[PDB]
Amino acid sequence: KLPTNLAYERSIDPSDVCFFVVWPDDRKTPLTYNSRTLLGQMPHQVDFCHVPYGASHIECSFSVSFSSELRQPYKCNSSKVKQTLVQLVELYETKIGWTELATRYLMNICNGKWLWKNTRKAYCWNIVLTPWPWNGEKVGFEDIRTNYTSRQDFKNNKNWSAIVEMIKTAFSSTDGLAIFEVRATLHLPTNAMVRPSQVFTESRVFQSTTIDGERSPILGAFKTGAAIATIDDWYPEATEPLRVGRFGVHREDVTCYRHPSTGKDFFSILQQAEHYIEVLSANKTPAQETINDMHFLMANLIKGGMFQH
Amino acid sequence: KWYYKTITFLPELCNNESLAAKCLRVLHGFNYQYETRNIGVSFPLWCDATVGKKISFVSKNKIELDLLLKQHYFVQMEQLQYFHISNTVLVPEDCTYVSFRRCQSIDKLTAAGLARKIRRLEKRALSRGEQFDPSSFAQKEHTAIAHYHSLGESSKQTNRNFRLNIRMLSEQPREGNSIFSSYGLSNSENSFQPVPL
RNA sequence: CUGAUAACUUCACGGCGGGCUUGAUGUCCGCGUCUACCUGGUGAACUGCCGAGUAGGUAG
Repeated sequence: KLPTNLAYERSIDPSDVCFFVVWPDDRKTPLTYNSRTLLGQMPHQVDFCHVPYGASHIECSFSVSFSSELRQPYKCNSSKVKQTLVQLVELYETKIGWTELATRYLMNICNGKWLWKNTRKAYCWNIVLTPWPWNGEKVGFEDIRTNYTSRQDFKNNKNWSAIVEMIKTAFSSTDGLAIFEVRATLHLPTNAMVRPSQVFTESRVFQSTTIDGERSPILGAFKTGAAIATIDDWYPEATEPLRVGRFGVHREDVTCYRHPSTGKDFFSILQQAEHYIEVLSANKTPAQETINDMHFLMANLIKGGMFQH
Repeated sequence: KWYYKTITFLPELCNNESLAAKCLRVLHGFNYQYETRNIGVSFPLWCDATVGKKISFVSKNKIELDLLLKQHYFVQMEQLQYFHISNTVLVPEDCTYVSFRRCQSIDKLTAAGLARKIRRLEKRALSRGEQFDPSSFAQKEHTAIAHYHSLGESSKQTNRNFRLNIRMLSEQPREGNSIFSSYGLSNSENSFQPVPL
């Protein structure tokens, strides 16, 4: 249990988001911000980033790609734990299939969870996916405030079973891969503000990249992947989802759920995996503390990270 | 040939700008009787923070002062020891003649400011020419703004909420018999008066 | 209640002359640093007029 070496590599890996501004003359230009340098009499930046006057809409773009790196550890000291883990993932996909996790990630891509506080004060936003490998025209999700609200409402779309099935083949098939390109249109009001990411300094300086000479804000690479992994709704007496860490950390209200006293963190669950291959070789599985722990373990191997001593 | 006094703020538990601003609010409460525009506000301390522990209003000829200092505001306030209106002392002539102007460029640096400015700029395209696309008036992408202090007041009959700004130039003592516009600063620009320390 | 008490060592003074360390010299062969990662503006500096004016003056 917990050798010197154990490490997994991540399955989902997204990229930076890029913001552009569309004009009524039918073009698009990058979005720029400004600092103001606060001087004394005879230093800290303050950055502001607002939508320019007379525009039409904001277009955001990024690209996410799902892979199969969860089926075998990147490192392992002992040929005793790897056998357990590969048949753990094999019994999980035999008994209780990949559709819950796949739908629960694709919902967070399709509604704009990665538009962190940018859809407050917004009229309509429209998300378009371009998947790969694929044959057909693009997969559109239109006006997510008043047309897409729940899991039953997404399933009444034309192109949903194919998207969740290619995510299932990516998580299942060894040497398998799916790639989605995402771009989303935001119709913000006149002179609405924009909230990108902020650099770590110990005020309010933005994260930026250069797009063809103009600097632009991005809203993160690691931030935008912490919004596709807000799926943790299985902790004891649950009410509200979480980023899938190992110690159930809710960010703003400082405290951590899933403390190791409760035994519902990753290590207390992981060290009882011979019980999970015990129960999943039977003929009935309870959905209250056995399915809700296999979901947490499989969502926490997809994240990756080194499980050492 | 006239004089200053210090309304001192001493409760030793107070924020200074938010008392000084409503002192200037009740200064604007005065001078609706008719436009007797003869008052300077004259904040005698000015650090790189903290608008001073004092305020020092000026009058002209010793009696208009106590029409201003009975401004329906300290009469129900000064039962106890919180402020101190200083008692009408002819000026010691060892001070410095400094300025107080509302500069209207702290207020028009914001993105709302050039939004208003560009929407005015073809509000009055009525000298009819070829209309521009507004896709090129990109803002000042790096700006070094100097020191300023802000006072939080509001509009005189409407619910419009601006602020007002103060700087501390030093300039040219002798000029005229010192009228201004309404509430107390020296951005009149017909007679831009220094009112001393 | 001190092997007790007391106890001005000092003046002068030229170490100099001379001196070729050199000859020769292959350090090289091999080499995977890798896995994981939300810094946040609670709401928050408005609405106008003149200026041919991203510059400049105003009223509240």
